Amino acid sequence: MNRGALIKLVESRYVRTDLPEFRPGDTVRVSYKVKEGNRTRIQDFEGIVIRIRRNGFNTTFTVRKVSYGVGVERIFPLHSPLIQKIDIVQRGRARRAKLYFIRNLSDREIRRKLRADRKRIDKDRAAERAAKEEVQK
Amino acid sequence: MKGILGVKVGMTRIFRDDRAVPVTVILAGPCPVVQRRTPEKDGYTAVQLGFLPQNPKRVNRPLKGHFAKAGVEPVRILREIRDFNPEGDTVTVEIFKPGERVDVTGTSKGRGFAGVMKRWNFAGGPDSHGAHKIHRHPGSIGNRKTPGRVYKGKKMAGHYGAERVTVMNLEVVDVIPEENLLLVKGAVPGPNGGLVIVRETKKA
Amino acid sequence: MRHLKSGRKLNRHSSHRLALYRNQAKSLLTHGRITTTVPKAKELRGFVDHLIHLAKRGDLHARRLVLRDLQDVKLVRKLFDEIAPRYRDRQGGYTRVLKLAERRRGDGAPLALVELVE
Amino acid sequence: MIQPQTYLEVADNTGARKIMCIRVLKGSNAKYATVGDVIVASVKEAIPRGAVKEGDVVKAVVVRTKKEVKRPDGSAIRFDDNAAVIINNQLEPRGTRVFGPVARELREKGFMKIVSLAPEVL
Amino acid sequence: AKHPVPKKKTSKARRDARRSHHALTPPILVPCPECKAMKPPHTVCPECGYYAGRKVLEV
Amino acid sequence: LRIDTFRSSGAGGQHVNTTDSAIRITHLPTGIVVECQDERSQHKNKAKALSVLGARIHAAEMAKRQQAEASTRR
RNA sequence: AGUGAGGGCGCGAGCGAUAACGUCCGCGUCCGAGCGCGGGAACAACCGAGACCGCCAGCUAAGGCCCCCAAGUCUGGGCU
RNA sequence: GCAUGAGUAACGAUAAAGAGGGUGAGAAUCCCUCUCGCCGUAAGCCCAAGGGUUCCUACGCAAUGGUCGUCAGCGUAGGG
RNA sequence: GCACCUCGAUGUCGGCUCGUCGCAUCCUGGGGCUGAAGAAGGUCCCAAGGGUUGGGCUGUUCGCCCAUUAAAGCGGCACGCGAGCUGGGUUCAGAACGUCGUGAGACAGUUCGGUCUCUAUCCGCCACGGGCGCAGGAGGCUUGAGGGGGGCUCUUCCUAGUACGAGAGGACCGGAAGGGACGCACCUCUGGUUUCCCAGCUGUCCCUCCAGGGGCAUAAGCUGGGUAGCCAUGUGCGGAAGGGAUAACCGCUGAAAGCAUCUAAGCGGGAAGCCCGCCCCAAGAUGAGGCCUCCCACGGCGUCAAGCCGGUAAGGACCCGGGAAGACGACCCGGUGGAUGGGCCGGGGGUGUAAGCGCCGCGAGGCGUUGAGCCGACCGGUCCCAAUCGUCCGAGGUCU
Ligand SMILES: [Mg+2]
Ligand SMILES: [Mg+2]
Ligand SMILES: [Mg+2]
Ligand SMILES: [Mg+2]
Ligand SMILES: [Mg+2]
Ligand SMILES: [Mg+2]
Ligand SMILES: [Mg+2]
Ligand SMILES: [Mg+2]
Ligand SMILES: [Mg+2]
Ligand SMILES: [Mg+2]
Ligand SMILES: [Mg+2]
Ligand SMILES: [Mg+2]
Ligand SMILES: [Mg+2]
Ligand SMILES: [Mg+2]
Ligand SMILES: [Mg+2]
Ligand SMILES: [Mg+2]
Ligand SMILES: [Mg+2]
Ligand SMILES: [Mg+2]
Ligand SMILES: [Mg+2]
Ligand SMILES: [Mg+2]
Ligand SMILES: [Mg+2]
Ligand SMILES: [Mg+2]
Ligand SMILES: [Mg+2]
Ligand SMILES: [Mg+2]
Ligand SMILES: [Mg+2]
Ligand SMILES: [Mg+2]
Ligand SMILES: [Mg+2]
Ligand SMILES: [Mg+2]
Ligand SMILES: [Mg+2]
Ligand SMILES: [Mg+2]
Ligand SMILES: [Mg+2]
Ligand SMILES: [Mg+2]
Ligand SMILES: [Mg+2]
Ligand SMILES: [Mg+2]
Ligand SMILES: [Mg+2]
Ligand SMILES: [Mg+2]
Ligand SMILES: [Mg+2]
Ligand SMILES: [Mg+2]
Ligand SMILES: [Mg+2]
Ligand SMILES: [Mg+2]
Ligand SMILES: [Mg+2]
Ligand SMILES: [Mg+2]
Ligand SMILES: [Mg+2]
Ligand SMILES: [Mg+2]
Ligand SMILES: [Mg+2]
Ligand SMILES: [Mg+2]
Ligand SMILES: [Mg+2]
Ligand SMILES: [Mg+2]
Ligand SMILES: [Mg+2]
Ligand SMILES: [Mg+2]
Ligand SMILES: [Mg+2]
Ligand SMILES: [Mg+2]
Ligand SMILES: [Mg+2]
Ligand SMILES: [Mg+2]
Ligand SMILES: [Mg+2]
Ligand SMILES: [Mg+2]
Ligand SMILES: [Mg+2]
Ligand SMILES: [Mg+2]
Ligand SMILES: [Mg+2]
Ligand SMILES: [Mg+2]
Ligand SMILES: [Mg+2]
Ligand SMILES: [Mg+2]
Ligand SMILES: [Mg+2]
Ligand SMILES: [Mg+2]
Ligand SMILES: [Mg+2]
Ligand SMILES: [Mg+2]
Ligand SMILES: [Mg+2]
Ligand SMILES: [Mg+2]
Ligand SMILES: [Mg+2]
Ligand SMILES: [Mg+2]
Ligand SMILES: [Mg+2]
Ligand SMILES: [Mg+2]
Ligand SMILES: [Mg+2]
Ligand SMILES: [Mg+2]
Ligand SMILES: [Mg+2]
Ligand SMILES: [Mg+2]
Ligand SMILES: [Mg+2]
Ligand SMILES: [Mg+2]
Ligand SMILES: [Mg+2]
Ligand SMILES: [Mg+2]
Ligand SMILES: [Mg+2]
Ligand SMILES: [Mg+2]
Ligand SMILES: [Mg+2]
Ligand SMILES: [Mg+2]
Ligand SMILES: [Mg+2]
Ligand SMILES: [Mg+2]
Ligand SMILES: [Mg+2]
Ligand SMILES: [Mg+2]
Ligand SMILES: [Mg+2]
Ligand SMILES: [Mg+2]
Ligand SMILES: [Mg+2]
Ligand SMILES: [Mg+2]
Ligand SMILES: [Mg+2]
Ligand SMILES: [Mg+2]
Ligand SMILES: [Mg+2]
Ligand SMILES: [Mg+2]
Ligand SMILES: [Mg+2]
Ligand SMILES: [Mg+2]
Ligand SMILES: [Mg+2]
Ligand SMILES: [Mg+2]
Ligand SMILES: [Mg+2]
Ligand SMILES: [Mg+2]
Ligand SMILES: [Mg+2]
Ligand SMILES: [Mg+2]
Ligand SMILES: [Mg+2]
Ligand SMILES: [Mg+2]
Ligand SMILES: [Mg+2]
Ligand SMILES: [Mg+2]
Ligand SMILES: [Mg+2]
Ligand SMILES: [Mg+2]
Ligand SMILES: [Mg+2]
Ligand SMILES: [Mg+2]
Ligand SMILES: [Mg+2]
Ligand SMILES: [Mg+2]
Ligand SMILES: [Mg+2]
Ligand SMILES: [Mg+2]
Ligand SMILES: [Mg+2]
Ligand SMILES: [Mg+2]
Ligand SMILES: [Mg+2]
Ligand SMILES: [Mg+2]
Ligand SMILES: [Mg+2]
Ligand SMILES: [Mg+2]
Ligand SMILES: [Mg+2]
Ligand SMILES: [Mg+2]
Ligand SMILES: [Mg+2]
Ligand SMILES: [Mg+2]
Ligand SMILES: [Mg+2]
Ligand SMILES: [Mg+2]
Ligand SMILES: [Mg+2]
Ligand SMILES: [Mg+2]
Ligand SMILES: [Mg+2]
Ligand SMILES: [Mg+2]
Ligand SMILES: [Mg+2]
Ligand SMILES: [Mg+2]
Ligand SMILES: [Mg+2]
Ligand SMILES: [Mg+2]
Ligand SMILES: [Mg+2]
Ligand SMILES: [Mg+2]
Ligand SMILES: [Mg+2]
Ligand SMILES: [Mg+2]
Ligand SMILES: [Mg+2]
Ligand SMILES: [Mg+2]
Ligand SMILES: [Mg+2]
Ligand SMILES: [Mg+2]
Ligand SMILES: [Mg+2]
Ligand SMILES: [Mg+2]
Ligand SMILES: [Mg+2]
Ligand SMILES: [Mg+2]
Ligand SMILES: [Mg+2]
Ligand SMILES: [Mg+2]
Ligand SMILES: [Mg+2]
Ligand SMILES: [Mg+2]
Ligand SMILES: [Mg+2]
Ligand SMILES: [Mg+2]
Ligand SMILES: [Mg+2]
Ligand SMILES: [Mg+2]
Ligand SMILES: [Mg+2]
Ligand SMILES: [Mg+2]
Ligand SMILES: [Mg+2]
Ligand SMILES: [Mg+2]
Ligand SMILES: [Mg+2]
Ligand SMILES: [Mg+2]
Ligand SMILES: [Mg+2]
Ligand SMILES: [Mg+2]
Ligand SMILES: [Mg+2]
Ligand SMILES: [Mg+2]
Ligand SMILES: [Mg+2]
Ligand SMILES: [Mg+2]
Ligand SMILES: [Mg+2]
Ligand SMILES: [Mg+2]
Ligand SMILES: [Mg+2]
Ligand SMILES: [Mg+2]
Ligand SMILES: [Mg+2]
Ligand SMILES: [Mg+2]
Ligand SMILES: [Mg+2]
Ligand SMILES: [Mg+2]
Ligand SMILES: [Mg+2]
Ligand SMILES: [Mg+2]
Ligand SMILES: [Mg+2]
Ligand SMILES: [Mg+2]
Ligand SMILES: [Mg+2]
Ligand SMILES: [Mg+2]
Ligand SMILES: [Mg+2]
Ligand SMILES: [Mg+2]
Ligand SMILES: [Mg+2]
Ligand SMILES: [Mg+2]
Ligand SMILES: [Mg+2]
Ligand SMILES: [Mg+2]
Ligand SMILES: [Mg+2]
Ligand SMILES: [Mg+2]
Ligand SMILES: [Mg+2]
Ligand SMILES: [Mg+2]
Ligand SMILES: [Mg+2]
Ligand SMILES: [Mg+2]
Ligand SMILES: [Mg+2]
Ligand SMILES: [Mg+2]
Ligand SMILES: [Mg+2]
Ligand SMILES: [Mg+2]
Ligand SMILES: [Mg+2]
Ligand SMILES: [Mg+2]
Ligand SMILES: [Mg+2]
Ligand SMILES: [Mg+2]
Ligand SMILES: [Mg+2]
Ligand SMILES: [Mg+2]
Ligand SMILES: [Mg+2]
Ligand SMILES: [Mg+2]
Ligand SMILES: [Mg+2]
Ligand SMILES: [Mg+2]
Ligand SMILES: [Mg+2]
Ligand SMILES: [Mg+2]
Ligand SMILES: [Mg+2]
Ligand SMILES: [Mg+2]
Ligand SMILES: [Mg+2]
Ligand SMILES: [Mg+2]
Ligand SMILES: [Mg+2]
Ligand SMILES: [Mg+2]
Ligand SMILES: [Mg+2]
Ligand SMILES: [Mg+2]
Ligand SMILES: [Mg+2]
Ligand SMILES: [Mg+2]
Ligand SMILES: [Mg+2]
Ligand SMILES: [Mg+2]
Ligand SMILES: [Mg+2]
Ligand SMILES: [Mg+2]
Ligand SMILES: [Mg+2]
Ligand SMILES: [Mg+2]
Ligand SMILES: [Mg+2]
Ligand SMILES: [Mg+2]
Ligand SMILES: [Mg+2]
Ligand SMILES: [Mg+2]
Ligand SMILES: [Zn+2]
Repeated sequence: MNRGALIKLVESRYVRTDLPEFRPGDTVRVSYKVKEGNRTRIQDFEGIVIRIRRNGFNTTFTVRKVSYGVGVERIFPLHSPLIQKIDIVQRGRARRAKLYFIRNLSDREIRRKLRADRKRIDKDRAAERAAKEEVQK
Repeated sequence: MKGILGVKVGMTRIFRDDRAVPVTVILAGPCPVVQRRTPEKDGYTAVQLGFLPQNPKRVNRPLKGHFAKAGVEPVRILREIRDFNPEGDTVTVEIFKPGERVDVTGTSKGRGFAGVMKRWNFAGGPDSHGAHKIHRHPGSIGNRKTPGRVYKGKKMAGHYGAERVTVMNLEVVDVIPEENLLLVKGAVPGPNGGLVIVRETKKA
Repeated sequence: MRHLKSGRKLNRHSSHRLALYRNQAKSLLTHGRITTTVPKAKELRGFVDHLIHLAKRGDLHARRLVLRDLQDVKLVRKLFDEIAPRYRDRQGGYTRVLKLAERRRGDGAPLALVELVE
Repeated sequence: MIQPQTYLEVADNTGARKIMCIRVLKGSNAKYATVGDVIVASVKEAIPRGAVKEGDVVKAVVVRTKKEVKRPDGSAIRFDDNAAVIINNQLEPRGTRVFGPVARELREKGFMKIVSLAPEVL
Repeated sequence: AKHPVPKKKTSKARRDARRSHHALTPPILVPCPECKAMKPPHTVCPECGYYAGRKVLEV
Repeated sequence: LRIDTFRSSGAGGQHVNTTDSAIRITHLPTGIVVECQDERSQHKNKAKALSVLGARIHAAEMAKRQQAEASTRR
């Protein structure tokens, strides 16, 4: 009687694999299934990942971005079936796990504090250039 | 009437038709019948159910004999589902379909000795503006020389929770027979690891 | 309530309660065996265990960690050079607590001994 | 999560700028109002020669809130402010432009014009 | 607070009644396997210093 | 006529607090209202409040009848 | 010597509102001092009756006689 | 004089303790050691009032000490 | 009004808190009449189940006003509630205005200020144990007598722009959807806390000079975060359905009284109310109940006592390891034939790249090793440590 495994077992059927790895500070574009009255189209949503709170399948993440003046935060179930894909627009190196403090910074400061994560960018250009010789001949 | 014994294992949420749904999970199966209650013998109708297998090297002699007349290896819990008379020998979680509706009974979590604010949601006094030491206190509890006593059942501080609680009309989200699992939309009283009873609902 | 909370309070505030564990860990590692009230003995049981286990790792990092609580270079050496060897083939449980048959006169406190194993 | 006394940015061009909520119009005694709910409010400050003047008591509908709104798909959404659009008694927008995003709930709650006049629906 | 106070002296009957529960319990005790001296169970014997067969402390 | 009874405001000690000695008579057809918490006796005040209310509805109609006559002449 | 706060009830008057467990007089009565006994569920002053003491004897009063609760589920005759 | 409240309120600053060793009929409370904490324009040091042997030594615990006590501003003697 | 209890003390307004009862009903429910076309309204009858908002002004009760609402009911309970709180008012001593008095002083006139008492004995009330009983002793599982809880309501749409109406408007009946408040439970999500789970920072003192650390700055020095737990702002679910008997009220059949009459015999219908139904307590229900299973026969005396001694039986208690159980008791799990707590290990999760070294820069630092190092509780594993060894109690069944 593993209470835990029993739970993780139930979830397993609903788990995703396809979404790419990311960390706070990274800029990210979530293509999301929405409802326009009748139909269902994809809307993109793109900003800094200010937060990830892990809890296995129940893990989630918050994206912040400004639109037409007003700042907006959106909170996504990481294994939501409404996520069509997730794009890594840009990678940045944050010095902490929760980035709410940028709620109060000028887009100039936000820029100065969140430098581009060269290491993980390099690895990203390294990989994918890596996996390409078999997606060929 | 139909129902099963079980153990609350935990909560998560699943997805269904692109809506999230909170569920608590219950390990129900299986449950061997141990005794039936006839009207000829007992004056009412119900079935005793066994649940969770017991270390025989801990079962005593009166208990062992009741278990013999049944003809089933010992078990840790005996509980009756009233007015349920299972055609079969062992009650399985199979008795529920996704979509059905169930009443669940479990023991609520135990608050111990609880204030009148936690037990009964009294407002208590003001956190400022003059209050001499009555910030969480119950206020007045009566009138004056008439009646000159306190009502029976007056809401007062005392033990809270750790008690029988039944929550009605929970939807069966899903059942997983190969694990004896049960998914119910909503919340079920008591801690995980706790005993629960899942009856067919009484609401029409 | 208190449900599923782990760890004794021992009628001390945080800063004191911690010094208490250290000062008992110092004494225990120093003399090998001490006598204390039973509840202190049960908390200390796990606290000394973890430091000893760190010594079983022997590395500088481990030594610098254990220094934080034991603070004594001399004593720490004894732990690494003499106590940790004794336990290289034993997983946890480097300590044991036995209850005594005598209470304190002045306050009736039940006593117990805590000691390292062989 | 708006309630009486709460200030809100007006997200239209009626000429108001700040209104303070004085009543929420769900129910006999509803505690708070959220996105898609209608509030009665007083105009607390406004630009000259706009339609609405200060001290006007008006109806409005909440289009953005600092308190995050939950969604059936398990998502949630939150803004940096509390905004509303002034509307007439038929619940139609008294302005002609709305500013900033509005929450997709408006669609469902009914307010169709507001959603069109919006720059972005989130 | 307005200083609550006993309205009547407690009767000897009622006083002693309250103390119906005040009675002490004899210490529970067991014989040591070694020295057969009485002692409290689960404690190391104070008479011979043995517990669980081993000599734990020296008496 | 609607008459309201209630506790007076200010001096009186024990008695002023436990005694609805204040009067408010509201003359319904005109909405004209008087109040009187002058004396300790409730009907001493109802008497006064009935006296003033009288003079005030009379004086109010006299003035109406005045600027009718006074303006029909104009 | 004590008394010089009386009170209730019936009746006759004044005051009062042909109110008051109201107030003030007059005639009487009882409580006061008979908060001793029976009745009126309980109840100073209403009904019965003025307790020297004893009785495991008797008759009556008021009030009662179906059970609590002593004595008629009595006898005629009506009504509801 | 002795009860009741009652083995109840309280044990007088929330600066804080722990272990080892010793002494002793007896040790959470006395001594020694190590560790920890607190004050440091004091919670350290020196005058003046006032107090009048409380000072040092040895022996001692009935009472005094809000518990304990082998300890003490306590008791006895000696000295100063 | 009277002056009957209380002056060897019955604390006096409003507020707050907690209510509970009345029904002369404010709303919701059922009705009759209507100057009831419909929609609405008026008036009366039944009905106390539940409900009966938030603000501005004033000490205010009252009252006016704003914004809503199904409604914003009225009364009793020492105008309920100060050994429950407040103390704005009132009702001491200070001081002032107006005012009266030669004056001292005075004012149902006003103004500023003005000590509200740690310990509950009995009854009552909320919780929790101990004893005994329940004629053999047990381990389980139950029956529900009798109680308690709960009981609100709106809007939209379909029926249907239909019946009705000149039009404007606009239904009954039946069906659907979304709300407000309140209740119970829960922690998956959202959102808090999370006194040492991780990191950064200032000053100072210390270890060991550098590095690295430790104390103190709170009873966390500060800050940025934060698992489990406890939580609401978060999630689920609830009120019902239905059965029965009725209220006002509407009827059938029907005399007395050839006719008529809901009634005198007899029958039908009919409320958010009543009894059920739902949830919870529950056999001290001394009327102490029921079912399944287990233990056995007395070992000895005692006339009058269905008694006693005292080993055992089924079992139980003690002690110990613990526990989303808990003030203590109680309750639940486990005690080596064992995973119960501790350590160790793994998983989850938090923090966010340890120390050490190498490289770059005069340097503060930076880059790499590196998602590193550390790592409470959650989900599991592991006999390394600790639940050693033991002790006590408990039938042998009264009579027709
Ligand atoms: Mg669609
Ligand atoms: Mg987070
Ligand atoms: Mg941005
Ligand atoms: Mg710029
Ligand atoms: Mg990096
Ligand atoms: Mg990529
Ligand atoms: Mg069935
Ligand atoms: Mg089976
Ligand atoms: Mg079976
Ligand atoms: Mg078989
Ligand atoms: Mg079988
Ligand atoms: Mg069969
Ligand atoms: Mg079956
Ligand atoms: Mg608890
Ligand atoms: Mg309440
Ligand atoms: Mg109170
Ligand atoms: Mg009474
Ligand atoms: Mg009550
Ligand atoms: Mg209480
Ligand atoms: Mg409880
Ligand atoms: Mg409760
Ligand atoms: Mg329940
Ligand atoms: Mg199966
Ligand atoms: Mg649940
Ligand atoms: Mg049905
Ligand atoms: Mg508690
Ligand atoms: Mg607490
Ligand atoms: Mg303490
Ligand atoms: Mg303390
Ligand atoms: Mg303490
Ligand atoms: Mg030693
Ligand atoms: Mg460490
Ligand atoms: Mg060293
Ligand atoms: Mg070894
Ligand atoms: Mg409204
Ligand atoms: Mg609420
Ligand atoms: Mg949701
Ligand atoms: Mg309007
Ligand atoms: Mg939406
Ligand atoms: Mg548009
Ligand atoms: Mg006695
Ligand atoms: Mg006891
Ligand atoms: Mg032995
Ligand atoms: Mg002994
Ligand atoms: Mg009035
Ligand atoms: Mg006043
Ligand atoms: Mg009065
Ligand atoms: Mg009066
Ligand atoms: Mg009066
Ligand atoms: Mg006057
Ligand atoms: Mg004389
Ligand atoms: Mg004379
Ligand atoms: Mg005289
Ligand atoms: Mg007199
Ligand atoms: Mg006389
Ligand atoms: Mg007379
Ligand atoms: Mg009379
Ligand atoms: Mg008379
Ligand atoms: Mg007359
Ligand atoms: Mg008359
Ligand atoms: Mg008369
Ligand atoms: Mg009369
Ligand atoms: Mg009259
Ligand atoms: Mg009279
Ligand atoms: Mg008279
Ligand atoms: Mg006379
Ligand atoms: Mg008499
Ligand atoms: Mg006489
Ligand atoms: Mg008398
Ligand atoms: Mg008499
Ligand atoms: Mg009599
Ligand atoms: Mg009478
Ligand atoms: Mg009398
Ligand atoms: Mg009389
Ligand atoms: Mg009498
Ligand atoms: Mg008399
Ligand atoms: Mg008589
Ligand atoms: Mg007569
Ligand atoms: Mg005679
Ligand atoms: Mg006779
Ligand atoms: Mg006579
Ligand atoms: Mg007679
Ligand atoms: Mg009779
Ligand atoms: Mg009699
Ligand atoms: Mg008789
Ligand atoms: Mg005494
Ligand atoms: Mg005493
Ligand atoms: Mg004691
Ligand atoms: Mg004590
Ligand atoms: Mg106490
Ligand atoms: Mg005291
Ligand atoms: Mg004291
Ligand atoms: Mg105490
Ligand atoms: Mg020693
Ligand atoms: Mg000392
Ligand atoms: Mg130090
Ligand atoms: Mg020091
Ligand atoms: Mg200094
Ligand atoms: Mg100074
Ligand atoms: Mg100082
Ligand atoms: Mg000095
Ligand atoms: Mg001197
Ligand atoms: Mg002196
Ligand atoms: Mg002396
Ligand atoms: Mg001495
Ligand atoms: Mg001597
Ligand atoms: Mg002494
Ligand atoms: Mg002594
Ligand atoms: Mg003292
Ligand atoms: Mg001396
Ligand atoms: Mg001598
Ligand atoms: Mg000298
Ligand atoms: Mg008189
Ligand atoms: Mg009299
Ligand atoms: Mg007062
Ligand atoms: Mg209020
Ligand atoms: Mg009230
Ligand atoms: Mg009504
Ligand atoms: Mg009505
Ligand atoms: Mg009507
Ligand atoms: Mg009409
Ligand atoms: Mg009328
Ligand atoms: Mg009602
Ligand atoms: Mg009621
Ligand atoms: Mg009501
Ligand atoms: Mg209000
Ligand atoms: Mg107000
Ligand atoms: Mg005010
Ligand atoms: Mg007023
Ligand atoms: Mg008001
Ligand atoms: Mg209205
Ligand atoms: Mg209002
Ligand atoms: Mg009331
Ligand atoms: Mg009143
Ligand atoms: Mg009142
Ligand atoms: Mg009154
Ligand atoms: Mg009242
Ligand atoms: Mg009050
Ligand atoms: Mg008070
Ligand atoms: Mg008050
Ligand atoms: Mg007061
Ligand atoms: Mg004032
Ligand atoms: Mg005053
Ligand atoms: Mg006063
Ligand atoms: Mg003054
Ligand atoms: Mg004054
Ligand atoms: Mg004069
Ligand atoms: Mg003058
Ligand atoms: Mg006045
Ligand atoms: Mg005046
Ligand atoms: Mg002042
Ligand atoms: Mg004041
Ligand atoms: Mg004062
Ligand atoms: Mg004071
Ligand atoms: Mg009493
Ligand atoms: Mg309790
Ligand atoms: Mg308790
Ligand atoms: Mg209980
Ligand atoms: Mg009991
Ligand atoms: Mg006991
Ligand atoms: Mg018996
Ligand atoms: Mg049971
Ligand atoms: Mg029942
Ligand atoms: Mg019942
Ligand atoms: Mg009921
Ligand atoms: Mg009820
Ligand atoms: Mg009720
Ligand atoms: Mg509504
Ligand atoms: Mg319609
Ligand atoms: Mg439909
Ligand atoms: Mg239509
Ligand atoms: Mg039309
Ligand atoms: Mg139309
Ligand atoms: Mg037409
Ligand atoms: Mg349908
Ligand atoms: Mg309908
Ligand atoms: Mg519907
Ligand atoms: Mg939330
Ligand atoms: Mg959270
Ligand atoms: Mg520093
Ligand atoms: Mg530092
Ligand atoms: Mg350094
Ligand atoms: Mg140190
Ligand atoms: Mg320090
Ligand atoms: Mg710190
Ligand atoms: Mg952070
Ligand atoms: Mg935080
Ligand atoms: Mg922190
Ligand atoms: Mg936080
Ligand atoms: Mg947490
Ligand atoms: Mg809300
Ligand atoms: Mg809820
Ligand atoms: Mg609901
Ligand atoms: Mg009837
Ligand atoms: Mg006929
Ligand atoms: Mg006929
Ligand atoms: Mg007929
Ligand atoms: Mg009928
Ligand atoms: Mg009939
Ligand atoms: Mg019938
Ligand atoms: Mg019928
Ligand atoms: Mg009928
Ligand atoms: Mg019916
Ligand atoms: Mg009904
Ligand atoms: Mg009723
Ligand atoms: Mg109950
Ligand atoms: Mg039961
Ligand atoms: Mg039950
Ligand atoms: Mg039972
Ligand atoms: Mg019992
Ligand atoms: Mg039974
Ligand atoms: Mg025996
Ligand atoms: Mg325990
Ligand atoms: Mg235990
Ligand atoms: Mg406990
Ligand atoms: Mg373990
Ligand atoms: Mg194993
Ligand atoms: Mg771990
Ligand atoms: Mg891992
Ligand atoms: Mg991580
Ligand atoms: Mg570090
Ligand atoms: Mg490094
Ligand atoms: Mg990590
Ligand atoms: Mg990690
Ligand atoms: Mg820890
Ligand atoms: Mg072991
Ligand atoms: Mg062991
Ligand atoms: Mg054992
Ligand atoms: Mg024996
Ligand atoms: Mg016999
Ligand atoms: Zn021994």
